[PDB]
This record gives sequence, structure tokens and C-alpha cells, in this order.
Amino acid sequence: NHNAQALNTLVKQLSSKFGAISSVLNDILSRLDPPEAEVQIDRLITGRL
Amino acid sequence: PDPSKPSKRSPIEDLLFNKVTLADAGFIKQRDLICAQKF
Amino acid sequence: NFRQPTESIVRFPNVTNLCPFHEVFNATRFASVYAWNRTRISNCVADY
Amino acid sequence: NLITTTQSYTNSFTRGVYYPDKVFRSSVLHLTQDLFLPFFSNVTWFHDNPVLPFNDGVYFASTERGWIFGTTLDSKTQSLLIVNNATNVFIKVCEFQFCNDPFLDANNCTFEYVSFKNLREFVFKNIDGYFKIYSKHTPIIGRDFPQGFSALEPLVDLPIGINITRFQTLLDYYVGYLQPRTFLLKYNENGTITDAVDCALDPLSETKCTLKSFTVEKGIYQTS
Amino acid sequence: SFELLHAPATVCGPKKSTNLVKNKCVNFNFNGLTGTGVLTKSNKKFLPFQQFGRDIVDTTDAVRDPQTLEILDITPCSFGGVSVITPGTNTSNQVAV
Repeated sequence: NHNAQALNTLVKQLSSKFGAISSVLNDILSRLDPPEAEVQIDRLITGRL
Repeated sequence: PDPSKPSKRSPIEDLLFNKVTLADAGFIKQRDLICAQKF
Repeated sequence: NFRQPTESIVRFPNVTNLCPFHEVFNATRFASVYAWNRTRISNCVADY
Repeated sequence: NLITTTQSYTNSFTRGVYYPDKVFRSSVLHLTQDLFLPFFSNVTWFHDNPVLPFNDGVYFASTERGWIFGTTLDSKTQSLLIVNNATNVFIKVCEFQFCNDPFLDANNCTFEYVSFKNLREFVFKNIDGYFKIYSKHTPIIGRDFPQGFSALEPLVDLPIGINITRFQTLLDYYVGYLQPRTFLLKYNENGTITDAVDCALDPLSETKCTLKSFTVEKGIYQTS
Repeated sequence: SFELLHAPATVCGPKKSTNLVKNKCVNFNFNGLTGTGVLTKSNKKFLPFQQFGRDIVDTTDAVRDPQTLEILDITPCSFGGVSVITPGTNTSNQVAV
């Protein structure tokens, strides 16, 4: 159990914005301009590390 | 060991393997069978 | 790590409601500029 | 002239649960957070019709014409007229030149559409221009919200824009307002909600919402 | 006379298809959901109004033909790890994978 909970709570912190337009990198990489879709990526990249 | 079974496990190790449920995924090809992180 | 065959890109639409274009053309009479006339569309596969 | 009286109070047992989304789901237990009719509640069983203060969402059963809406009143601004009409269950939206009594049984137009026992249920929530409408029609056996569980299945979604803050029927008449709660739903091997729990009715239906399960075991549980 | 007010471009226009594939990595756009996976058959009963699908963790797992009404079954494209088995570079330079 302890081991299954630990994973399922890692493949679920993927659908979390951490203060970002959306949690789909595709979206943010369209509804936004190249020099702004960087700041809103490092919000995701940082909370996933 | 019971020489009948194809596992050759004692009458009591067979009750210990049917009472402990599982959650692995070393399957060679795999609504979802526990293993839902693979993806 | 391995993989990738993603080759094609299935698209989704295949049966839909068309614009009312043409309904703004082959009609018999037209407005006399002193009646410019107006007809604004919205919400329908507009087919240019 | 007015048919009858106008007020009272009854209980909304386990009644008023709609399918909150079109995402199919199976043998699962989801914890939502929509706007539903708190379980074991108070239904103002009316039975005339003043301008009901329709507010953030409104239930409305009726077991045995259509309805109306509008922040203001007669032709002057927005409204509606879901008018079950046999042959076709018509609809419409506009100023509205009806009457103080459009007894049964006009300007800018900006939308149109058509197309013994009876447990007519219905909810009329309004979110993001998409005035929603769910429903479910079973037979019956009694007279009071026949105690039971059946979830309403989305029916329309008129993409209108009318700001509604009042309403009325146009000739059962129950009428429970809706609240922002949180529920735990049970979806069966076909994706039909076959049960539910309100995470703030009792102390035990909040332990069941932390353990995400409809069957708790002996013990002391930290719940809040 | 066109115009782009606050709400959307609803009227909008016709988009094309590509026909379904089934049994082959293919990227996709059924309705407006995206992703990359093998679109096999199915066995679900998406109630007469529920399009997509989702598992005990929230991941599209099925869609219905947006224009032939059939339940699909997204299954992810293969991936894993590559391990090289060496007998030692002092011995040989032959490997297995």
C-alpha cells in the first residue's frame, strides 16, 4: 500500500498549475507568445522537480 | 513441498500467496490494472 | 530510453451544420441602396 | 384567479443529484464540488406562484405548463419560456409580450429552439451564459418527494445570456434552492451514479469522505 | 462585415478530417482533446451523452467517434529503458541490449 499511494500521488501532482495559465504545456505553448511562455513554463518545471 | 502443484509450494505457502494481494507491473505488455503510472 | 511511430494526425470533424451563405446570393430581388439592407450571421460553419 | 394557497415546508431526503460532467467514469468514487441541494433539507412546497426569488441555482420537481424567468418582468428585457408543448417541447428568448397570467393547460430576438404517475424532476442552474437544464422522469407511488435515489441526466444547455433572478410556473410545485457543497459519488460498471454522500451532514458522512469509501472499519479517525 | 467581440468566433468555419486509423501510434485531435496513442476498439458504454473518459487518476482512456459514434480506447505508445550488457572492454567490444 505505502508504495502504491506514493506513486499515484506523483501521477496526480501533474494536473496542478502551481500558479500557471494551465497544466497542459501544449495550451500554454499556443495561448501565449514565445517570450512569455517561458516564465509560465518554469512555474511548472520547478514544482515538478 | 506438494509435488502435485505446478509451483511446488507447501500447502501453507499456497494460502500465504492467495491471501497477500498485489500491486506490481513487471508484465511484458501490461478502467485500469493498478499499474496506471507507467503512462 | 526508447520511443515514436507517431506519423499521421487524425483530425475529428466529419459531419457538420453549414453557413447560410448562398442564401445571401442567388436570391431574386436586392436592396435599392436607399435601403442598404443588413443581415448579420453567427454560430455556423461559415464556408468561404 | 389564483387556483390556491402559497407556502409550507417539507424534507429533501437523498434527492436532487445531477451528472456534473460528460467525462464517463466506471467502478470509481469521485469527490466533486458543484452546487447541489444539501441532503435532508427544506422544500417550500408551494401550491399559486409569486415571483419566486430564484437564486444561485434552483431545483423544482412537480409530480402528478412550462415556466418563465427574468431579472425584471414583462417585455422590457431578457427572459425565457420553456413551454412543454406536446407535439414539440418549444422554447424561446426575447423581451416577452406575455400576460400577468399567460394562463394555459415582444422585441429584440436573440435565441430560439424547439424539439396518474410521473416524478418530473428538474434543476435550472445558470453558469457562464450556458443556462443549464437537467431532468429525470420516473413514475411514483406516494405524494412527498417519494424517498429515493436517481440522478438527473443533463438535457439542454441553451447558450443564451439572460441574467435571471426571478421566475414562476404558468399552469407538486416543490422548489428547493441549491448550495455550494461537496459530495462523493459512486459510478457503476456503466458510468451511472448509483449512490452519494454529503461531506457535512453528520460526523460519519465526513469520515467516509476522507477514507473515500462507503464502508468504514472500527477505529478513531482524524477528520477535520 | 466580420467582427470579433468579447465572446468567441462561434460562426467559425469547416475543418477537415483524416479518417480513423486504429492499431498504430497516431497523434490526434478528436473533438478538441489532443495527445498521442494507439486508438484501438473498445468495450465501454459511454452513456448517451458522455463523450470522453478518464481513469482512477484522470487520463483520457477513451473517446467516441465524433462523427460515427463509436467508443475508441487510447493506449499509450511504447517506452522503457535501454540497458547495455558488456563483457568488459579489456575482453571484447561486443555488446547486447
